[PDB]
Amino acid sequence: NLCPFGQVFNASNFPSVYAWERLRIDYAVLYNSSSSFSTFKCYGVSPTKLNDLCFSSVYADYFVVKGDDVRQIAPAQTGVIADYNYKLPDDFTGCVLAWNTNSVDSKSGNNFYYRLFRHGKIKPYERDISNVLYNSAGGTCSSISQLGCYEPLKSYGFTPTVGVGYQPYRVVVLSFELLNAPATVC
Amino acid sequence: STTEDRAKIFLDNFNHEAEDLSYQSSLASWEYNTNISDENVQKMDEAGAKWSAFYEEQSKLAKNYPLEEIQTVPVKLQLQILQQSGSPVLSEDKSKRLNSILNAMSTIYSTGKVCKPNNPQECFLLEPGLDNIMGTSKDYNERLWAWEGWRAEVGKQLRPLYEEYVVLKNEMARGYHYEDYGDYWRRDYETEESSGSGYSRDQLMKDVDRIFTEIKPLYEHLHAYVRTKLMDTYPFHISPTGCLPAHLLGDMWGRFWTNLYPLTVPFGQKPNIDVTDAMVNQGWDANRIFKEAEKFFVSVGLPNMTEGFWNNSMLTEPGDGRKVVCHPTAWDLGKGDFRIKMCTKVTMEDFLTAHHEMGHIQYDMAYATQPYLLRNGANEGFHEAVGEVMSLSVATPKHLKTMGLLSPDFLEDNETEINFLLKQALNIVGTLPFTYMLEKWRWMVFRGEIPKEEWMKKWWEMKRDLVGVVEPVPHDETYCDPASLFHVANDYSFIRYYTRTIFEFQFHEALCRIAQHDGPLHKCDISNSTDAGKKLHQMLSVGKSQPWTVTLKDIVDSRNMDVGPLLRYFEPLYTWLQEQNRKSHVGWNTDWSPYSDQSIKVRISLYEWNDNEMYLFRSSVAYAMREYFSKKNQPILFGVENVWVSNLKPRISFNFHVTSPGNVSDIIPRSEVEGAIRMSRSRINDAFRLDDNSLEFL
Ligand SMILES: *[C@@H]1O[C@H](CO)[C@@H](O[C@@H]2O[C@H](CO)[C@@H](O)[C@H](O)[C@H]2NC(C)=O)[C@H](O)[C@H]1NC(C)=O
Ligand SMILES: *[C@@H]1O[C@H](CO)[C@@H](O[C@@H]2O[C@H](CO)[C@@H](O)[C@H](O)[C@H]2NC(C)=O)[C@H](O)[C@H]1NC(C)=O
Ligand SMILES: *[C@@H]1O[C@H](CO)[C@@H](O[C@@H]2O[C@H](CO)[C@@H](O)[C@H](O)[C@H]2NC(C)=O)[C@H](O)[C@H]1NC(C)=O
Ligand SMILES: *[C@@H]1O[C@H](CO)[C@@H](O)[C@H](O)[C@H]1NC(C)=O
Ligand SMILES: *[C@@H]1O[C@H](CO)[C@@H](O)[C@H](O)[C@H]1NC(C)=O
Repeated sequence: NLCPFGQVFNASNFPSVYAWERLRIDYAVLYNSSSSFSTFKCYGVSPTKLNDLCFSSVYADYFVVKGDDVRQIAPAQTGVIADYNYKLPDDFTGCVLAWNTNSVDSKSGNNFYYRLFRHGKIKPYERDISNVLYNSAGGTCSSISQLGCYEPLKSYGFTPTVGVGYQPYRVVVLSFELLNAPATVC
Repeated sequence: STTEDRAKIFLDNFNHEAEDLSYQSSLASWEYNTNISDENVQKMDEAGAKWSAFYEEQSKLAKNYPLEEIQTVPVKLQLQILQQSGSPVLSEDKSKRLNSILNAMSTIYSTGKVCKPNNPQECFLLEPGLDNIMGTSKDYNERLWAWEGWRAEVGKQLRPLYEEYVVLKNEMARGYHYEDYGDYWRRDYETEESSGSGYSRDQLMKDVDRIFTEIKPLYEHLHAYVRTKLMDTYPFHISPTGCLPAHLLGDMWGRFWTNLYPLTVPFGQKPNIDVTDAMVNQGWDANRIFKEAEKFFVSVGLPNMTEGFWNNSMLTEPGDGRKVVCHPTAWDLGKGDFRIKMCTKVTMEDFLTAHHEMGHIQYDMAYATQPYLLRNGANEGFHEAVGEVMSLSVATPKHLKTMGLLSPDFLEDNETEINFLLKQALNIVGTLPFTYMLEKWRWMVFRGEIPKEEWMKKWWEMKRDLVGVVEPVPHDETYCDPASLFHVANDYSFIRYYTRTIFEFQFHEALCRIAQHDGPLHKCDISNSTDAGKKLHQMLSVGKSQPWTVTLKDIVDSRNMDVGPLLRYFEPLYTWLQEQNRKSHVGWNTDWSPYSDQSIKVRISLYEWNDNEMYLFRSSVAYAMREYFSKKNQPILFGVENVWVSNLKPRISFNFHVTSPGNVSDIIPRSEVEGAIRMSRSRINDAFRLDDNSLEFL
């Protein structure tokens, strides 16, 4: 009858990569999709022969990254997005889905942000939305007109003429426990 | 926390904002350049202003991280690109004066008009009208009028501006911890690798005047052949053993000799390559030209275009009304955006220019993964050298015959090869001594080896000595002949063309050796060669993130500059010109000038000699000429400007000759001037209070 997996792929807007949200929570819509995906990398389980090991909970983390930043949403990866914005575990299972949205997310006058600077790397599934200024030595400078203090949240600066690699990509990450089963969804 | 733990964070903050601001500035500049209007010229001063302010602010903050205590090459070299400021260490009054001076020279060069000596109501600008006369006219007198009207109505306006420009630029460059403005121009070609074995600024001068001595026989034979063919036209005007006159070289300054090709054509019965008619007859357009260029670049292994190249970049004249300056150029806007702005036509030279600009794009596409400060050519020669070497393979009549433009029945004899090689040498070989001599003059002027009272004397001395070109009329220190060229009046480095030619032919030899070419170097096509594409692309990607010597070593297997590839390219032409210049004279003497045979030597035996006595002598000579022609019933108003002084030694002697007013080509005969002096010998030295023994008039 009903299987909630939509309303996350046809949403009118996605947040920035540093402000990703999840869903609590039908897999034939991945192949015959409204938008043809550019990245279909699935780790752990396979896309073909998928609905045989049933899962009791599915999380869908959705955000927007740069075109060259789609590579960094994968297990065991090093980058700005992996270290400071969005981290996946080394034993992550599930599929990573992405598609180009230069006609949608780059037309408006809105802005998309990413955390370039942070004090140390981030844990998997950790959200960091702080606007506190980053000092190279430490502490809080609270003054941009100084030395060693920079704004952490940098802007993608999306323009419809940037070309592939700097274009907006809407990334939706499906993650499963593969071992948690309180007998809820199967 | 420490240095090298915070300088990379500073460069991480810099790059991710400089990319955005540079992209906005480039977008505004493109929007102006394709849509020149009132509201689009205003937007560089709102975008480039923020970009320059951000660049100078981050350059001031970059000085807090010393170049010591950092070991990794990319961030240290990025700090080397920074720290060296975009904010000159110069006074506000002096900086405003320098900006006013540069604007004044640009305005004088752009809006300088030369009027005819008779009926002065029509006047010609340099690009409308004077370049047409310098390119197409075979008249001696019209060419001399256009050559002397320029540098006297324009160069005389540019002389004191250039003097104060030299002073202010030396003051500015000494504040950058250099010694000269020429040394500051040589901040490129400056590498350091290990143990002090890097390329120095002083090594560039040694390399270029070793290369210039290595190109002396080929250029001497080409000069002798051009001089021989410039005697069929212009009889009794060019000495068989002397230098070439400066106004008979195809343009205003003698930079390119390529407009002398109809006069000095070998085997004029054989037609040259011109695929324009077959280009029009096959229904080609701009899209077909650029798609064929992309097909050529794919065939070696270089990638496609970014698909924003085909959309954003214009490739035709705009049908809707939009004012555009139509100069072929390739745009690297940043953030993955590459564009070409050119108003191309269905023409063979437009085909080669499209290949040139797409070579620039493909060189720009390769180093996009580098940091923003290292997204440039490894030196100022590689970028244009890649651009020209990508167009050498497609101009050969084997790539043209493959595409179907050239008919298969075209005769590829050994005479068309000589025609092509001579046209190339007029384009390429004939501009190397000019470039070397002009940059040597500018370097010695900035260094101080040429005093301000010996600018024109030294300039024409080393123009005769190196280029082999003699001035048609004498120029004293009131003139400024270098400033009459665009690159000197607009403050542009000029040795990049010399290094462009050297690196272009070195790259051509390397890529043709890699692509297993068999025959001569000039008949080489690097198309359909993946091996050449790999070695090419491993050099374009490095950008500046590596010294130019070691990225030159990776492609041509030599760290140093070599001209052996260039001499091997023109080897059939060299051995043809050796046979052609067998009964002629190869070389020139710096003693002959067009005014040499009609000039009178005057020696001074002391009352003193200022510049106020030269004017008195010229006035006395002009009055003697008027008095002598008055008794011949020929009333002519000779003046001070009609008396020219050459070989001015201010202690002992000088030479002079008289020219008819309104006609700079009409030199008065030496017997007439001597008769005038003998007729008016009393009141030509009564004002000086000296007898005829002091001024002997040899
Ligand atoms: C070329 O430039 C003109 C202005 O120099 C552009 O005209 C502007 O178009 C915008 C579009 O919304 C208007 O808001 C402005 O009011 C217009 N200004 C003027 C003075 O007309 C024009 O659109 C540009 N054309 C292209 C193809 O870029
Ligand atoms: C590069 O190689 C390709 C394939 O080897 C050439 O393409 C074919 O060349 C033959 C011979 O001239 C033509 O008859 C075909 O019409 C071509 N096109 C095909 C098969 O699609 C290409 O001409 C070569 N280019 C150069 C510059 O050598
Ligand atoms: C200006 O002087 C030139 C050269 O003195 C004149 O051009 C011709 O020059 C040749 C030799 O150089 C003479 O034999 C001719 O008699 C000259 N005149 C012509 C009409 O050919 C030129 O005529 C003079 N006048 C102008 C207005 O240019
Ligand atoms: C380049 O584009 C053409 C057509 O657009 C395509 O056939 C070819 O495979 C492309 N090559 C590469 C390397 O992308
Ligand atoms: C071309 O070749 C022929 C015969 O080999 C020779 O006689 C002629 O001199 C050559 N011409 C040139 C310009 O090399």
